[PDB]
Amino acid sequence: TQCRLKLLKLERIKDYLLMEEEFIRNQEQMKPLEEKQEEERSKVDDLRGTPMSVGTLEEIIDDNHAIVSTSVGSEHYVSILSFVDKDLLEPGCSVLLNHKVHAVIGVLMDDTDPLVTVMKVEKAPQETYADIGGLDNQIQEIKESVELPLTHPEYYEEMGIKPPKGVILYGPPGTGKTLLAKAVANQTSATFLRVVGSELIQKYLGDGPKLVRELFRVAEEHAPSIVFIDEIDAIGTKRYDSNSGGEREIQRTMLELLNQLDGFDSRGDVKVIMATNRIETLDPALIRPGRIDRKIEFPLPDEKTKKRIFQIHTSRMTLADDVTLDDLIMAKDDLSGADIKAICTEAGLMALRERRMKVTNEDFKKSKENVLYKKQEGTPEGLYL
Amino acid sequence: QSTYSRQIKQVEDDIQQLLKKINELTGIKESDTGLAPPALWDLAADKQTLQSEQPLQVARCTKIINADSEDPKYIINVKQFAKFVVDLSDQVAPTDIEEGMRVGVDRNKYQIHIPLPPKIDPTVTMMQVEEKPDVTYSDVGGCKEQIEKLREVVETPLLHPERFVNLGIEPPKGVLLFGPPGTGKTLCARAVANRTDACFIPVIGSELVQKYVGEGARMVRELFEMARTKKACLIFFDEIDAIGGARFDDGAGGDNEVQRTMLELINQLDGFDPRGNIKVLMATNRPDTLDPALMRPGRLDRKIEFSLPDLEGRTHIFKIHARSMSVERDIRFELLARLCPNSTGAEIRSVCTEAGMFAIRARRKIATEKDFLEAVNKVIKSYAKFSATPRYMTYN
Amino acid sequence: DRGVNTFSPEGRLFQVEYAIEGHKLGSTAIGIQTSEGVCLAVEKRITSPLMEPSSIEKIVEIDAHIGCAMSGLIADAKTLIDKARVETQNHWFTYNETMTVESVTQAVSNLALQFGEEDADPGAMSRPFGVALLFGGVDEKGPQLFHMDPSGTFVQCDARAIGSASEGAQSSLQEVYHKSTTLKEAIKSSLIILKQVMEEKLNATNIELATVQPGQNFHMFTKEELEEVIKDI
Amino acid sequence: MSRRYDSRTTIFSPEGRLYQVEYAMEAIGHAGTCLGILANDGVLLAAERRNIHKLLDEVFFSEKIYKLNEDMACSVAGITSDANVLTNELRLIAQRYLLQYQEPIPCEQLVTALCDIKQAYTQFGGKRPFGVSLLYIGWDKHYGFQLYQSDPSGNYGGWKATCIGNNSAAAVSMLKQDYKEGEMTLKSALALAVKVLNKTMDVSKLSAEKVEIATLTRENGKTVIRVLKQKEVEQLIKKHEEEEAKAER
Amino acid sequence: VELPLTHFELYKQIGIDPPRGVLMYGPPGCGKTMLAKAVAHHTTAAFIRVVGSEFVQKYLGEGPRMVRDVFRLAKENAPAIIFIDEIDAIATKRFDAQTGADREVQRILLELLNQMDGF
Amino acid sequence: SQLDCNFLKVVSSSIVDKYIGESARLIREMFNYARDHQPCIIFMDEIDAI
Repeated sequence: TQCRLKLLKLERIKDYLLMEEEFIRNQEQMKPLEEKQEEERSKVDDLRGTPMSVGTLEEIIDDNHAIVSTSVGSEHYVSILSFVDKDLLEPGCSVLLNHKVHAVIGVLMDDTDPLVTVMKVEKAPQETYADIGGLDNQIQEIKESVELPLTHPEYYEEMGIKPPKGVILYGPPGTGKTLLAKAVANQTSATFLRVVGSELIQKYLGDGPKLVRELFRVAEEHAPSIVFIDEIDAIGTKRYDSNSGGEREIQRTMLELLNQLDGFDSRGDVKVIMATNRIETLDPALIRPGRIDRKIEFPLPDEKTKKRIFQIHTSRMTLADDVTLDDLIMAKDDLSGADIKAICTEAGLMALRERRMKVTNEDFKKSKENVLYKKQEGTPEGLYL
Repeated sequence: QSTYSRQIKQVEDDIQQLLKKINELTGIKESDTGLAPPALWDLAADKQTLQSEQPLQVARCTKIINADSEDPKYIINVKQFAKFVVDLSDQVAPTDIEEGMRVGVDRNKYQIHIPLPPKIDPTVTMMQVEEKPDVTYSDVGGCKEQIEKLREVVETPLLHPERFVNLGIEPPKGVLLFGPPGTGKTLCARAVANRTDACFIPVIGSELVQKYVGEGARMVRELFEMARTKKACLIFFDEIDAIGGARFDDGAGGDNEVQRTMLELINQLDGFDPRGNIKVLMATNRPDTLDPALMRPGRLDRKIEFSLPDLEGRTHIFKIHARSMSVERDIRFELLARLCPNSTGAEIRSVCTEAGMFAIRARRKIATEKDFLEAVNKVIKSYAKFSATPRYMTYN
Repeated sequence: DRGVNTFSPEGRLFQVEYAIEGHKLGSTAIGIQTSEGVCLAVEKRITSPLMEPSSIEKIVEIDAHIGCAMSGLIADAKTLIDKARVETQNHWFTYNETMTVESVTQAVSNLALQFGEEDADPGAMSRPFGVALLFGGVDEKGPQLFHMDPSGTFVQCDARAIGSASEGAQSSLQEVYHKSTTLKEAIKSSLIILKQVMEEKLNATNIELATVQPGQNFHMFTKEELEEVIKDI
Repeated sequence: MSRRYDSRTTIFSPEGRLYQVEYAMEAIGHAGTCLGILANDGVLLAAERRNIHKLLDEVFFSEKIYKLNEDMACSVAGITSDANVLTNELRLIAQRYLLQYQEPIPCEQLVTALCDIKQAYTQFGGKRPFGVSLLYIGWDKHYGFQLYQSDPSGNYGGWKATCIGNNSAAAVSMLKQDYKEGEMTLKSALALAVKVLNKTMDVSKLSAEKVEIATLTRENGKTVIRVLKQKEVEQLIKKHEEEEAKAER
Repeated sequence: VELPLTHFELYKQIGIDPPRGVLMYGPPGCGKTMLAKAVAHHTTAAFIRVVGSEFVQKYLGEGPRMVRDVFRLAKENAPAIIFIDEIDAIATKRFDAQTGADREVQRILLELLNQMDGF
Repeated sequence: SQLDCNFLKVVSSSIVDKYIGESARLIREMFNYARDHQPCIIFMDEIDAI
């Protein structure tokens, strides 16, 4: 609190000085730039010809040509002349063409995919590491399997042969499978692409094998990388029609995965991380190793583990030092992560009704008896069963 | 940690905001990307603007029609999707303008300036073929009989068609690959491709079937034609249960999609002209789950056996996997191989690798015999169980 | 349901081919025929040190002179043994001679394939059995070991092993054993393959061994006599 | 074909339980409600008939509550159709046990025996389990006054006040709230019975035509089972007006 | 059908919570369309067969626009009735819309609904 | 055969188009054409898909 504060105040102030110093450089201070670069720009823009019509640079031919596809609608076989070199152009990028007669002027700009924008979500877990404790042994494993062959090459090189190519995170929700993928990805800072399994089965047919191959192929280009496939139970569970359920849809998606991961087309040291809450839906071929390598199983929380699982939920909320953990272990046990989330939410819910804007032991206790009953009730009790 | 997380959250927020302004503002600051060697090229570039032959428009020649009255007529499809008929190149050979060949034609005059390298006629077929690596026999377990037939059938007629003439048969049009999965079939397939110096083109059956059927038909035909241009090639169709599944068509299911794509492939197998020395290799679980209709046995030739490793058989794969790897061991390859039940090759291969991951856990950096012993017990249980559907009731 | 009349174009049932995979997850059984007896070895499957080997067995009596050790799916073995036990005792009153090891194996073999999706009765099934049984006993033709399998075929064998890997456990047994040999060497040969195919290793509460000599009754081994056979693995 | 359908009657479903058993409970919800209440010197059944019609002739005055025996009574909660078969099985069981026993039939004994038939169908025979939960009221010496509840699931329960049929969750609590363990006598209990029926119906307004009330009261040497005539129930409908005040107060 | 054409002043004056579209339903051949037409000859007012057949797709973004056109002409050309026989392909339950043609069918439905609130 | 007038024998496996509602509009154009050039009887063939 007070110990932190002097340094915090200083960091914000160091950053202020940094902002203010930029303004003086762009406006007044020049030495190599001068009036001279201003004129270089004018002279280059007029020769270059504004508007510049966008193209995409697929590949460069060394003889003073390039093969461009103009983005207007009809492609052109241009020359590489005027303010760029063959090597200065880079593949899969957006380039400037002279509008009057198309020769490729150059690459200032890069082209991002339309696909990647939607898929992508930023890397960082909202529950900090070493506070996703509780099955603490398990948390370590993912750091070893996906993160490590990319972070540290030393062990792998001495070990020899093929590295890992995935992990599968499975078992009851609430043991934090999403938080783990995000941690390793954060650390490496490998582009984290994220798609829910339900996107694999949508109304249009063959979208599933299509999305998954494009997603991977994009991961290889933007490599090293982490692909997260969140909650692949949907394949069978969902259908918009007869064609969208059933064997053709289920097979095509599974079949694509098999070729993509270790098969002919392969992948680099790009890892796929799969979250699944049921491996009942998943086959023995995607639970096969060497395209999954170590599988991580989370079991139901143990009596001692349950106290550590409860702490994580309590940390996101307000920090308890007045909750009796024994009462929770005594009342229910060998119930999911999801049950510990259920006790927490219900306490917050009763406090909300009063307009009490805290949770205390009292809110946890009052809600706790109804929640245990409620767990059993969630699955049918019928008339009187 | 509730009070501690807010402090940190605010401090980042402020520093992050300020950054937005600095980045935008600095930019590249009115510089030129080309630098000094392109200055001479600017002067050229201007001459070209005056010129009518620049810019060229890429197109493709769709069809050859003669009613010649100047110099040979060709109909090309422009990428604004207007058809135009153009004529023989200004100085280049007529033998460079062909059907399914790419050509550069003038934007302002529309006559063939220069022909270009061929193929861009399908959009989809170009997408369906993917990257090619090579892995060698060392890396793929076993020197067994099952391994040996793959080479003899694929490598020998394509490498030397001479041998196949001597016997008095043609080099296979078709070749069949069968064996249950998790045996390293794809791995073995990559390994023969390097030796033969026969290009392998990998293909996925899941791309072929699509919502409206017909795309997969044109794709398959175009795909055979491309391969036909290549000499001593293999079209390897991986993971197919479209061109690979059961023969049956429901008539309101995704089964329609399968049946069009299979049906063109039958036409291709025979060919418009035969396919002596061209191999298509197809992977199926076993030949009894493959069509009796797409399988018209004379053309397909040999069926190459691969089978699920035996207890002896897995003893053999495990020495290759271990030897390739860098490992320090005291315990032997046979013991651990007998330790495994009959299941798949894949569990037994993972042991060799898992012993290396236990070494990092153990706080070594290379494996030891105890890591090895630990790996068999966990691995046999893990991969085999906790998988597969819990129903085989009410399916077709 | 999905076809339970399912033939392949080769000319065998898919369902029978599926039946073996179940055996492979289950327990391990070794039967060896010796001139001087039949010894039967079976996995007890320890998993606590509280399970008592004398009180519970998986070497079970068909007759007071005949034993059967079971492998594969446990439920499935029990149904075959209860019909076989009565057939055997009824045989004893009538003939007044012990039942040949072959005679009992033939009866159980009828049950293995008779399945069909519909028209099922107790004599028929909805899916074929995935157990292989080693019926070992001493009769008047001498000590015999007959082997019955999931395909419902009976074969004479002087050594058969079936378990985690059926063919695997039989290949270890092919290397060691020789046809005509002493009781101790046959008992040794049964234990030795057993630990190597399994995940589990040899103990005296890990496995159960009982030996039938000719001129003896079926004896289930005492705590001490089970431990004596462990010294020679 | 028949091999390409599902209904998971004898076959277990992904649930671990059959569809047919769970569905039967839904049919029971939108059909007329039956409750049994305990009194100190008798037991009583009160039921809402399956007839929502405004005109009944009273051809059969058992259209919900049927008196099986001179020692027993039942109610129907569910479909009247599955009840018809069950009613005939009950007149035989109830009298058979009595021929032998010479003692008023135990409420528990009857239900467990019946529940066995309900479960027999769902498990085997390829028949669905009856869409009727039967509410048994009776008296035997070794438990005392009893009420037992029967399900299509083969579940039984020993109760002192319970209700099954429509809006059952509300109904059992409402019987608990007004009537604790051993609190209320037979006459005052008959009133309570109508009061819950007025509130809970498939279709509102409680009338003589819509209700049938049955008493088990032990008379001088015999246990007497009577279904009350429309006239008597009416005196209870005014009593039920008085009862609403009384619960609150 | 008849009352707002003949005398709208009466309609306005009562005060009501108006519905959007009005729905006629029964099994086919029950005379529902027949009758709406029958009244139209008796009233003496224009009729317009407005159906998915009238709507034309061949360029992307032409389909919803056509919906606006029909609505703007109807309001101009009072008294009139727009009658939709089958909204059986103007409105479908599936919109795949990864295809240009499929994407227009969804747009056509959206526009029908928004113009109809005003009408 | 007997009549010998203007005829539209309209195959309905070519009215159909990739876009939706272009095929409907098209059939309509044929009906208008038949009216101009009476007499006409319009034979609709293969209406198991139109």
